[PDB]
Amino acid sequence: SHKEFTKFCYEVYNEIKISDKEFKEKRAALDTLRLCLKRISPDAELVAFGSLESGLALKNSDMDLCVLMDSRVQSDTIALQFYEELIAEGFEGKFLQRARIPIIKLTSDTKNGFGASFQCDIGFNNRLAIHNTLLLSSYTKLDARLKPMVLLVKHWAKRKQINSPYFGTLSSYGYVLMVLYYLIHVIKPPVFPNLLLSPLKQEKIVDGFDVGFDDKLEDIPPSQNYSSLGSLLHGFFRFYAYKFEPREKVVTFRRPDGYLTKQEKGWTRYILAIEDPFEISHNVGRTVSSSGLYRIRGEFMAASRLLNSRSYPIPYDSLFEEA
Ligand SMILES: Nc1nc2c(ncn2[C@@H]2O[C@H](COP(=O)(O)OP(=O)(O)OP(=O)(O)O)[C@@H](O)[C@H]2O)c(=O)[nH]1
Ligand SMILES: [Mg+2]
Repeated sequence: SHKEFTKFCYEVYNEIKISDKEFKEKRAALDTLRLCLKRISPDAELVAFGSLESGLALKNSDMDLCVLMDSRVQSDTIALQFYEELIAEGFEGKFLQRARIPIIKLTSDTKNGFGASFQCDIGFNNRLAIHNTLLLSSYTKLDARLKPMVLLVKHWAKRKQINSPYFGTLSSYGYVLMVLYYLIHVIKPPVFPNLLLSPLKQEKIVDGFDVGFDDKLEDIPPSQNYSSLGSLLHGFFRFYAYKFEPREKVVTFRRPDGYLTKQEKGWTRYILAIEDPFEISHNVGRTVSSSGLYRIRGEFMAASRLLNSRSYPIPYDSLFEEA
């Protein structure tokens, strides 16, 4: 069945998704930050990537921006100028540089009225993140069930304290890939095809990596999987609870059958292995510790048990209760 659970899922979905109102304030915030960039560099562009761009944002969403420019112009100099304009415009934040990568972290806004806790990260020529976001955007457009599924999983993972990359668990991006991987390579019939392995896929190389995938989305047949949202979620919790073998396997988008061992990859951290679809050298689950993985797995199991439970009524609410 899953009829009541599905109904419940859409109810929570409508409560947790970014309201149209907040979306518009974030968009106005973007226009403001672009005006400040025009004052410093007329030829640079400021693009949004990540969850706001792909439509996978919860309420109180952070903003992820990227500055594009001529590669022959050094990003640290324009970054510092952009930072000084932002301070002068009444934004508060930090300017930092890990290795050769400059980053601005905006933490507040004191004048333009976008919040006392306005959070916004700004990178420089982070072209790979843009492409990651193009991929997720295209899937989101491809099946309407992806968006609610992702948000519910994100919301679940926050409530269970298993969404902390700094404390031994997994990033939200990591959970998006686990979902997508399930929808492409596990569920039968598949919900989505692998756009990177499409025969129609055209190679496009950016910063050393191949970011090509099939984006002629209107030519793709709709899914032959008719599962309800509730059923997809249960399938997803079931798979990572009982079927997926984190000790030996890699979540991957580069194999026709989704099979990849850690040994082929040389991934002896790699407690949990998720191969970024484009940046294949990057293990998205590298933040996941031993105890972190134990808790992630246990929560997957507990979510399965709950949806499989025989005691009626099933306390669906306890899926989003704090651990
Ligand atoms: N977190 C994360 N993001 C990456 C990574 N590599 C590229 N990115 C890009 O950076 C974006 C950061 O998005 P997140 O902050 O993880 O997603 P989010 O919805 O804002 O996270 P929450 O607000 O906690 O729900 C992703 O959407 C990717 O496009 C990575 O290794 N980890
Ligand atoms: Mg983010």
